[PDB]
Order: sequence, then C-alpha cells, then structure tokens
Amino acid sequence: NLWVTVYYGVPVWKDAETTLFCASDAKAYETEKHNVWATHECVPTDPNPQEIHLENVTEEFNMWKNNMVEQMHTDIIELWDQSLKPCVKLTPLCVTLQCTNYAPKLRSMMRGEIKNCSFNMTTELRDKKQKVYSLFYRLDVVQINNKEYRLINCNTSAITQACPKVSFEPIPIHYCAPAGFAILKCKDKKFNGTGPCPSVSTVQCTHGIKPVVSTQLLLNGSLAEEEVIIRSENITNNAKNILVQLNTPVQINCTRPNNNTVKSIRIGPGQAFYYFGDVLGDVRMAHCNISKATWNETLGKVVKQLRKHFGNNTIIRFAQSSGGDLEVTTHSFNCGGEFFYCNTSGLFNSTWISDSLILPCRIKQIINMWQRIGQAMYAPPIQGVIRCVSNITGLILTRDSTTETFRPGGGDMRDNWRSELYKYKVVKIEPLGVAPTRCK
Amino acid sequence: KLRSMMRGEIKNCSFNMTTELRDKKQKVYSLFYRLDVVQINNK
Amino acid sequence: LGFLGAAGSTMGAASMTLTVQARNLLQQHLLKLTVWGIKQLQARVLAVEHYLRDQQLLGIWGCSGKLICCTNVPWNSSWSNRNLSEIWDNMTWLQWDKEISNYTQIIYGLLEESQNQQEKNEQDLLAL
Ligand SMILES: *[C@@H]1O[C@H](CO)[C@@H](O[C@@H]2O[C@H](CO)[C@@H](O[C@@H]3O[C@H](CO)[C@@H](O)[C@H](O[C@H]4O[C@H](CO)[C@@H](O)[C@H](O)[C@@H]4O[C@H]4O[C@H](CO)[C@@H](O)[C@H](O)[C@@H]4O)[C@@H]3O)[C@H](O)[C@H]2NC(C)=O)[C@H](O)[C@H]1NC(C)=O
Ligand SMILES: *[C@@H]1O[C@H](CO)[C@@H](O[C@@H]2O[C@H](CO)[C@@H](O)[C@H](O)[C@H]2NC(C)=O)[C@H](O)[C@H]1NC(C)=O
Ligand SMILES: *[C@@H]1O[C@H](CO)[C@@H](O[C@@H]2O[C@H](CO)[C@@H](O)[C@H](O)[C@H]2NC(C)=O)[C@H](O)[C@H]1NC(C)=O
Ligand SMILES: *[C@@H]1O[C@H](CO)[C@@H](O[C@@H]2O[C@H](CO)[C@@H](O)[C@H](O)[C@H]2NC(C)=O)[C@H](O)[C@H]1NC(C)=O
Ligand SMILES: *[C@@H]1O[C@H](CO)[C@@H](O[C@@H]2O[C@H](CO)[C@@H](O)[C@H](O)[C@H]2NC(C)=O)[C@H](O)[C@H]1NC(C)=O
Ligand SMILES: *[C@@H]1O[C@H](CO)[C@@H](O[C@@H]2O[C@H](CO)[C@@H](O)[C@H](O)[C@H]2NC(C)=O)[C@H](O)[C@H]1NC(C)=O
Ligand SMILES: *[C@@H]1O[C@H](CO)[C@@H](O[C@@H]2O[C@H](CO)[C@@H](O)[C@H](O)[C@H]2NC(C)=O)[C@H](O)[C@H]1NC(C)=O
Ligand SMILES: *[C@@H]1O[C@H](CO)[C@@H](O[C@@H]2O[C@H](CO)[C@@H](O)[C@H](O)[C@H]2NC(C)=O)[C@H](O)[C@H]1NC(C)=O
Ligand SMILES: *[C@@H]1O[C@H](CO)[C@@H](O)[C@H](O)[C@H]1NC(C)=O
Ligand SMILES: *[C@@H]1O[C@H](CO)[C@@H](O)[C@H](O)[C@H]1NC(C)=O
Ligand SMILES: *[C@@H]1O[C@H](CO)[C@@H](O)[C@H](O)[C@H]1NC(C)=O
Ligand SMILES: *[C@@H]1O[C@H](CO)[C@@H](O)[C@H](O)[C@H]1NC(C)=O
Ligand SMILES: *[C@@H]1O[C@H](CO)[C@@H](O)[C@H](O)[C@H]1NC(C)=O
Ligand SMILES: *[C@@H]1O[C@H](CO)[C@@H](O)[C@H](O)[C@H]1NC(C)=O
Ligand SMILES: *[C@@H]1O[C@H](CO)[C@@H](O)[C@H](O)[C@H]1NC(C)=O
Repeated sequence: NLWVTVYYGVPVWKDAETTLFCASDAKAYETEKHNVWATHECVPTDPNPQEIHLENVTEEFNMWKNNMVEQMHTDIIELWDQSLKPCVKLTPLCVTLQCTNYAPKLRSMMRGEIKNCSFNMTTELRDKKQKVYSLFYRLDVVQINNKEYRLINCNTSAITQACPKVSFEPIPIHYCAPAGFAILKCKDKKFNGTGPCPSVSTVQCTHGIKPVVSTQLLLNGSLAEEEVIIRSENITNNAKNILVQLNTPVQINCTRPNNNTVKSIRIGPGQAFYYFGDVLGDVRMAHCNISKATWNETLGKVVKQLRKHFGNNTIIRFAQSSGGDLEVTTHSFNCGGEFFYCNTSGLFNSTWISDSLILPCRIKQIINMWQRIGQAMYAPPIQGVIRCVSNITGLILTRDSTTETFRPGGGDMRDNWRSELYKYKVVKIEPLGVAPTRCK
Repeated sequence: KLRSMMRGEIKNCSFNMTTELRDKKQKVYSLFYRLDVVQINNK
Repeated sequence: LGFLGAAGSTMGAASMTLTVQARNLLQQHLLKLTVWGIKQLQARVLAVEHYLRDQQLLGIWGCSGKLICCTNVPWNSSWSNRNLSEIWDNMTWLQWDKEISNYTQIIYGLLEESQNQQEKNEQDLLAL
C-alpha cells in the first residue's frame, strides 16, 4: 500500500567536528605589512549578515564540549609560532651580566627595579666583541652568587627577537564554516551553559572575536545584555572554575609613563636587535586606575547573582589569589608591545552580610606564552609612553560550613574563548530523507 | 686489566663542553666505544 | 523563509523549500601555504565530496537529477507503523528522522537492488 519515497534537501542535521576557517573585515592596513594575526591571506567577510531565525525548535547545547575551542586554541598557538619563526635568534645573549641598580637613591616602589647592566656581545665579525650597557628589570634577571646576573630563559628555553615591525592588536576575527555545514546560535538570554535554547537561529559565519590574551579578567570582550550571568560546569566542585559575564563594562585606564630610548646593535651579519637604552625624565611606576564606586556597584550586582542558587544564608568572602606563577596569580595582559602584571589584591578584600583606585603594575621582557617550557619570546622595548584604555567584561573565579571563599583564578587560555563560543555549535547538514507515500 | 673479548673496548673520555652560558665551559667524563672514536696520532 | 527556514515545520510545508536548501552549497585563487591557506584548501575539498557522495547515491538509487521521486520497493510496516497518512504532515522532519534512523542502512541496500538492479535490466530485455 505504501512505497518508500526518497527526499533530497531535507532540513535535518547531526553534530560533528569539521575544519573551519578565517573571515576578515576587509580594511586597508598596509602599515605593519602583516600583524601576528594573519588578516592578510584571509578571505574578506561578506558584509551581508545573513542571520536566519529558526522557529519553534529547541536544541540542548554544551559550552563545555565545544571542539571549536580546541580548534582555535590550536591555531592561536600555531599562528603565534608561525610569525615568530623568521626573526632573530638571540643565542649569544645568554652571557654573564655585570649589573647594578639604575636609580640607587630612590624611596618609591620603583626602588631597585630597573638594573643597568654590562655585556661582552659578539659583533658581526667573528673575532670582535663589544661592551654594551643596557637596562633590564627585576623579573628578567636572576642572581648567580656588581654581583653576576643571568637571564631566566637559560634555565629552560631559547630566545627569539619579536620582529620589530609587526603589531599585536587583536583584530576581530570571524569564523566561516565550510559548505555543507552550519553554525547554530543560541540567542536565549540567561543561557545556563547546557540547555535547550528555544530562540535558536543559524548563520554561516560568526560575529567578531578579538583573540585577546588576559588573566584574572576579560578585557575588551563582548558585553552581556540583561544582567550579571554566572556560568560554570560543576558548581559543587572545587576543580571547575567560574565564568562571570557582566552587563556593563568598567573603563580601565593603564599607562607606562616613561619617556624611553631604544638603541640598536648589529650582533651578527644582519642580526641587529633592539634594547631598552635610556629613560628620559625620571623613573615612574606603571599603574592602572578604576572607578571605585562604579566597581562596588558592579560587584554588588555579582553577589546577588551568587546568592540565588548558592549560599543564601552564608557570608561571601573574597580573598586575594593564592600563589604560583605570575600568570595564574596576577592580572596579566599585553597592550600593544608591553606585558603588564598588575597586582589585584586591592579588589578582593571584602565580605558581605545578608576617589578612584590604583593598581601597581609590573612589566617583563621575556615571555613564556601558553606555559610552553621550551619557547621564550623577547619583546622589544617601545619608545614613548603608553596610554592604554580598555573596558572590562568578565571575571574568572574559583571556590575554595557557612563561610565561602572565592579566590580569583585563571591559567588556561581556553577559558577565555569559552566566554566567546558558548553561543555556537557546529552541525553537519544532511540533505536526505525517506518516507512512505502513495506512489509506486 | 681485563682478559676477555671486551678488553680495550669501552673507553673513558674527557671533554671541554660548552655549557648554556656563552663563556663557561665544563670538563666532562664519559664513556664510548671502539666503533665510535678514531685516533688522531692519553692519545 | 530562507535557508533552513522551514526547519521546525510540517514535512508537506517543508516539501516546497528544497531549492533554497540546495543553492546555498558551494573563494580566492593563487593560494599560499602558510596557515589559513591550509584551511581554505581544506574548505575547498570538504565541500566537494560532501556534495558528491550522495550525488553518487542518487545515481545509485536511479533518482538522477533533482526529483522527489519514489521507488517501487514497498514500505515495510514493521518500521514504526504510525498513521502514515496522519503523521506524514504532523510532526517535523527532524524528530521523525531519528525514529527511522535504526533501519536506514537496511533500506538503502534494498533501494539499490529493487528497481536499480532488477528494473534496470529489463529495458535491455525488451531492447530487441
Ligand atoms: C581595548 O580596546 C581599546 C579600544 O578602545 C584599545 O585602545 C587602543 O589601543 C591602541 C593601541 O594600544 C591605541 O592606538 C594608539 O593610538 C596612538 C594615538 O593615535 C597612536 O599614536 C599609536 O600608534 C602607534 O603605535 C602603533 C603600535 O606600535 C603603530 O602601529 C603606529 O604606527 C604608531 O607607531 C608609531 O609611533 C610609536 C610611538 O611610540 C613608535 O614607537 C612606532 O615605531 C611608530 O613610529 C597607537 O595606534 C588606541 O588609541 C587605543 N584606543 C583608546 C580609546 O584608548 C585597547 O588597547 C584594548 N585593550 C587591549 C588590552 O588591547
Ligand atoms: C650604567 O653604568 C655605567 C657605569 O660605567 C655608566 O657608564 C658611565 O656613565 C657615566 C655617566 O653616566 C659616563 O660619564 C661614563 O663615560 C660611562 N662609562 C662608559 C664606559 O661609557 C652608564 O652610563 C650607566 N647607564 C646608564 C643608562 O646610565
Ligand atoms: C542549569 O545547569 C545545571 C547544571 O550546571 C542544572 O542542574 C542540574 O540539572 C539536571 C538536569 O536538568 C538535574 O537533574 C539536576 O537536579 C540539576 N541540579 C541542580 C543542583 O540544579 C540545571 O537544571 C540547569 N538549569 C536550567 C534551567 O537549565
Ligand atoms: C567600551 O565600552 C564602552 C561603553 O562603556 C563602549 O562605548 C559604546 O559603544 C557602543 C558601540 O559602538 C555605542 O553604541 C555606545 O554609544 C558607546 N557608548 C559610549 C558612552 O561611548 C565602547 O565601544 C567599548 N569599547 C571597546 C573596545 O570594547
Ligand atoms: C560535581 O562535583 C561534586 C564534588 O563537589 C561531586 O559530588 C561528589 O562526587 C563524589 C565522586 O563522584 C561522590 O563520591 C560524592 O558522593 C558526591 N557528593 C554528592 C553530594 O553528590 C559530583 O558528583 C560532581 N558532579 C558532576 C556532574 O560532575
Ligand atoms: C580614563 O582616562 C580618560 C582620559 O585620560 C578619561 O576620560 C575623561 O573622562 C572625564 C570624566 O569621565 C571626562 O570629563 C573627559 O572629557 C574625558 N576625557 C577624554 C579625553 O575622554 C576617563 O574618564 C578615565 N577613566 C577613569 C575610570 O578614570
Ligand atoms: C599585592 O600587594 C599586596 C599588598 O599587601 C601583597 O600582599 C602582601 O604580601 C606579602 C608577601 O606574602 C605579605 O607578607 C603581606 O602580609 C601581604 N600584605 C597583606 C596586607 O596581606 C601581595 O603579595 C601582592 N601580590 C603579589 C602577587 O605579590
Ligand atoms: C675516567 O677517568 C677519570 C680520570 O681522572 C676518573 O676521574 C677520577 O676518578 C677517581 C676514581 O674513579 C676519582 O677519585 C677522581 O676524583 C676522579 N677525578 C675527577 C677529576 O673527577 C673517572 O672516574 C673515570 N671514569 C669512570 C666512569 O670511572
Ligand atoms: C668582558 O671581557 C673583558 C675582557 O675579556 C673582561 O675583563 C670583562 O669582565 C668582561 N665583561 C663581561 C660583562 O663579560
Ligand atoms: C630553574 O628552574 C627550576 C625549576 O625548574 C627553579 O627552581 C630554578 O630557580 C630555576 N633557575 C633559574 C636560574 O631560574
Ligand atoms: C620625550 O623626550 C623627547 C626628547 O626630544 C621629546 O621630544 C618628547 O616630547 C618627550 N616625550 C614625552 C612624552 O615626554
Ligand atoms: C560597597 O557597597 C555596599 C552596599 O552597596 C556597602 O555595604 C559596602 O560597605 C561598600 N564597600 C565599599 C568598599 O565601599
Ligand atoms: C583590607 O582592607 C582593610 C582596610 O580597607 C585593611 O585593614 C586590611 O589589611 C585589608 N586586608 C587585605 C587582606 O587586603
Ligand atoms: C680543556 O681546557 C683546558 C684549559 O683550556 C686544557 O688544559 C685541557 O687540555 C682541555 N681538555 C680537553 C679535553 O679539551
Ligand atoms: C519488515 O522488517 C522486519 C524486521 O523488523 C522483518 O522481520 C520483516 O520480514 C520485514 N518485512 C518484509 C516484508 O520484508
């Protein structure tokens, strides 16, 4: 009575992993030739945001199993490694350093911080050396026991000059999926992290993503839309971290207020590196500001969201972070050539029951990006002063009776992107279908 | 002082190996085989 | 509606949207090799065979060209005999599809055998 009738082009999918590629908003850069993020050799985005809504259909997501995280976290390491390759290797830099302090008569926090130093650097000739005076930081040199100092890297890694024409500004990146695939979108406000979004829609290619590297906080990111939103995986576990998204930003100012000087020395036949030569004016601490009353009002929204499903009749105690590396302890971020380390003990000294603010900031030169013992990038110094202004969007916490300790955590860079990929998943389109009908 | 077939086979040796610093060297004692080293003419 | 516009709709209502489903399939000449050029090369490849492997299957199933065509193999009613006049324009494609999913492998080999083996001989048998 009924025979099998085939159907082609049926709107049905499954869930699958696939390769996925760049999409840039086409601009006229032509200045730093290419940045770290290869915006050049990327396809220009269609300026038609075709965003097709899906009616009366639901789908449970999981922000904790997005393979899009693992694809992109592979790529960010790899692009970083790819651009870092063709520049100068500072192999002969690892020498014995005669050093002393730079401003020996100083009372401030910057006392004993910058260190004048001395070399015997190999020139471009084979049998000619050179005594070189330079400046370094506390967080770059190690004593040996004008006591002899030595850099950090030589314990573990090697050194690459960081190509002093490229930039580091995080370009917004779109991700177009290939044909025969689609990217779902949740669009549900107050989404849990794992649940059936009713208001789904889909696109070919996601919105802008700025791949910024940050610890303890989420600079420059995407806002929320309704309120403070809490996400985590196992709220009853102490191993899972805490994802916080804020409905409003905080304008952070940050600066490195020193008028500097960069010198250059040919050390090989073409190898000429740049170093922190001299400081004009006099030595000033680098710091960051924040509106205190705005931030308390911001933090007052947080604890209300906390006490909803956790610790109603229980005090909420914030503590400073525990310890370990600086990347897992303090706020760390690049801001266009400099790698800041701002102490954040003055933001987690607070409890609850039932006129600005200044953070001191350190900077380094030798960076171990993504915990890869074996690689160490030497950033070049920057002339002039730095005037970084940024928003804030997120917060990374962890939980340590009727007492609760929330310490600020971080470490994994992949948690930065789950804050940007929870709205999406990858589906494989299936244009087949077989039904019984009345025809033979 | 060995009578067997392994006599004169393993050779204690000495170096001046460059360390991780540029201007620091290091005397290193090691062991090698007959089929790895060649005389030059404690030779 | 649009591409995947009738996703949670009636199968008869979503019967008349197949062209938009098929147009929105499959650039930059002179690629380099570095990082993104690998993925764009991979983007070109995966669009081909995922377009093509089922395009083989319609020639396997004799339903060459875009046709909502029907076969000559009867529907086995052991495969969830549920009101096939009624339910055919009630639920969705989607939720109905995973119901079929336990037996689709059994169907397909019979599809390439029913009219594709037998009824593709017999026109040669009358070709005299
Ligand atoms: C969060 O988002 C905000 C956006 O609101 C980001 O803030 C912007 O940050 C950029 C870079 O940090 C900053 O741009 C600078 O503006 C200056 C004033 O116009 C420019 O003069 C300066 O350009 C110089 O530096 C660039 C990088 O080296 C070069 O590409 C450029 O050619 C210039 O370089 C010349 O001058 C320097 C001077 O020392 C010299 O050394 C060079 O060799 C060369 O000769 C910057 O482009 C924006 O002004 C910021 N916007 C605001 C509103 O503050 C913020 O950075 C984001 N947060 C994070 C963490 O990234
Ligand atoms: C680092 O210390 C050295 C110590 O020798 C400084 O070199 C001398 O500096 C004085 C005044 O600054 C000069 O008069 C001498 O001629 C310098 N000696 C040599 C051999 O050049 C050096 O100036 C210090 N570095 C900085 C940036 O001040
Ligand atoms: C939000 O997510 C949490 C998990 O992080 C869900 O909590 C559990 O959900 C399962 C299945 O829904 C239940 O069986 C458990 O009893 C829930 N445990 C607790 C402590 O709630 C929660 O249901 C999700 N909420 C929504 C609205 O989706
Ligand atoms: C930082 O946050 C500010 C708000 O505090 C953003 O400024 C708003 O940007 C949107 C989008 O362009 C505008 O519609 C608003 O009018 C802006 N408000 C004000 C007061 O200017 C700013 O865009 C954010 N910048 C970054 C880099 O995230
Ligand atoms: C979330 O983590 C909590 C721990 O805080 C887990 O709860 C305990 O898990 C252990 C090992 O599975 C059990 O022996 C205990 O009996 C559990 N305690 C309770 C009160 O259930 C919990 O299983 C984790 N849940 C998820 C979904 O990961
Ligand atoms: C960060 O610095 C900028 C400028 O250095 C501040 O912007 C000024 O803000 C005041 C009041 O908010 C305005 O009256 C000025 O017109 C602004 N000037 C400019 C050039 O934008 C900003 O307020 C600072 N942020 C904080 C939190 O102090
Ligand atoms: C950030 O600054 C605070 C300033 O108090 C530092 O906290 C002090 O740390 C030392 C070293 O353990 C203790 O002896 C003091 O008792 C601490 N002060 C207080 C008030 O508790 C903190 O160490 C700084 N952050 C980092 C990462 O060093
Ligand atoms: C290789 O020969 C050297 C010859 O100096 C040996 O070094 C000495 O060994 C004796 C006993 O083995 C020690 O008491 C001395 O202190 C060693 N000298 C030094 C400078 O360390 C060495 O032991 C031999 N190698 C092996 C594996 O036996
Ligand atoms: C550089 O070399 C000279 C002579 O070789 C030596 O006296 C001096 O101590 C060396 N300085 C450093 C910093 O290596
Ligand atoms: C070398 O690394 C070890 C741990 O890997 C550390 O304890 C030691 O302080 C390091 N030495 C230097 C000079 O950094
Ligand atoms: C730094 O010093 C130079 C010296 O010529 C001066 O021209 C420049 O304006 C100074 N910059 C700042 C920010 O003080
Ligand atoms: C922050 O505000 C709350 C109430 O809004 C108040 O109880 C608390 O004392 C304030 N903290 C600071 C440091 O001002
Ligand atoms: C917290 O701040 C109070 C004053 O605001 C100060 O007395 C106390 O030492 C601080 N504690 C910590 C752990 O920062
Ligand atoms: C090592 O160097 C010292 C002094 O430079 C020299 O006396 C010795 O013979 C050298 N040994 C070897 C094995 O090169
Ligand atoms: C229908 O499928 C069942 C298994 O579910 C099988 O036993 C039966 O023989 C099939 N009917 C026909 C007519 O092939």
